[PDB]
Amino acid sequence: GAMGSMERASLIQKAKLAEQAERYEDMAAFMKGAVEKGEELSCEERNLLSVAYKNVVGGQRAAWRVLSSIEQKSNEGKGPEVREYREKVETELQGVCDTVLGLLDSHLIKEAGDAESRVFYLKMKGDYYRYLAEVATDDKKRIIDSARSAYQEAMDISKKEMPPTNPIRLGLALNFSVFHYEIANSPEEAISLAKTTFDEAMADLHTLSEDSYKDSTLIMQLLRDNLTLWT
Amino acid sequence: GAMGSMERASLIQKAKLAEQAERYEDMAAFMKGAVEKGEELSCEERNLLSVAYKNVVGGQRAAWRVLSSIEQKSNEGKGPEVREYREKVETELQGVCDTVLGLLDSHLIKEAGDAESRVFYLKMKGDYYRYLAEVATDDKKRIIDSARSAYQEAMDISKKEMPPTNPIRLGLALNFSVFHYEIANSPEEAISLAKTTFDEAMADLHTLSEDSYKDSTLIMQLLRDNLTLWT
Amino acid sequence: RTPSLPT
Amino acid sequence: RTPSLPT
Repeated sequence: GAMGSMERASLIQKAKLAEQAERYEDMAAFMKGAVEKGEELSCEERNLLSVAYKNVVGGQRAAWRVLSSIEQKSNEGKGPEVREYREKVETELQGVCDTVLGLLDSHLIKEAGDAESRVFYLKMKGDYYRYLAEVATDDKKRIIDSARSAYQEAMDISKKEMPPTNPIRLGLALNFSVFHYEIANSPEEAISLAKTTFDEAMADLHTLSEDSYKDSTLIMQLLRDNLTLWT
Repeated sequence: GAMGSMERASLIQKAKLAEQAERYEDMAAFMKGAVEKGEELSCEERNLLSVAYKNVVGGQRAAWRVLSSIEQKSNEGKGPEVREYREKVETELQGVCDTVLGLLDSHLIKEAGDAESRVFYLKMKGDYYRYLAEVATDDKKRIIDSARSAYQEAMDISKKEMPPTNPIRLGLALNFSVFHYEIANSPEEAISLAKTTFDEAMADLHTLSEDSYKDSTLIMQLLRDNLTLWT
Repeated sequence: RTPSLPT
Repeated sequence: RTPSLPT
């Protein structure tokens, strides 16, 4: 529980209903319950897990950035309320990251043998350590290196086992490049990774169906957008 | 508690922070705590109470409508999941309405002596009974009449004590007209109320400052929009 | 849904 | 905030 008494199929069905209703907290709770049934997740189910928690922590991060900005302005010679409330949101955010990292560690990653499932989960692990790094203040260094390590393992597998146009490989590369730029203070590594990823994908588009082409080029455009921003 | 240990001023300060961060569930919890301190609410504080819960129940109603539509399509010769989840959202929604109605009854309305505070709270009471009516299936008739009664008392006071351009009076009239159209199956009453409200406000604009004019005409435009929709 | 008064 | 990958 609290999802322990519901059928796995019903949890998945309700996660999809929650997505339609834009009820992402519910969606995440349903997907947590589905994961905790102990069976591996399908491709579509992995996407549902990603969508649910990404939206939840997305709201929390946006709120945290608002409050952090206000707190920063408050400094530079009122009361403790701004800091308290930022800490409240921060704690809640960390709790969600810890929850997702918990699911990945118990036991999604260890049972994921196929390249695309394994890369998917390791990319997710990198992301949630990155979100923890965004608010960390030297616990921070170990957090950053945990993000790096997860991204790196995912990169190694994806380069060996997936085509350069694979959307999971592309999405991993885009986020690892964002990690380099935003977290690791390595803009040159960020730019290099983004460019090589984009160029290697470009060269492989000719192999793709119209639908696969659409999928890949969409993410390539986001890579390009970041490069334009960075240079 | 859980807001019992926090200063009233800190709760108000954090409600405003939560609004900036678009954290409306938090905002509502903070405002509930502030109300439960037992002191009357200022004009600005009443607005915060309205904003917080309106956004919370707004999300719930939107979700309920999505799920209800799906459930309706499912009928007309699967499983119980759609109905279950719609019921879950419905129960949560009713809980929020009951919470707000509880604050109004214990003891906001009874201590509100000034016309604009009293009308504000009675308008709110009408709204939350209306939201209960939207999902009610004959409990429904008493719910509808509770909405009507609250709106009616607010109308009586507002007509006697407030100018026809007062935004609170205008907003009450707009929502009571929506109640007539959407809930009470009385479109002609809805149209009549909207038109008389609009015309009587028009005739009083000449008395207003530029800023008051702006406030009033904004709501008059929403009245007009509804009339255009209805006719 | 006829729009009600926002805020 | 450099945009990360949506979804």
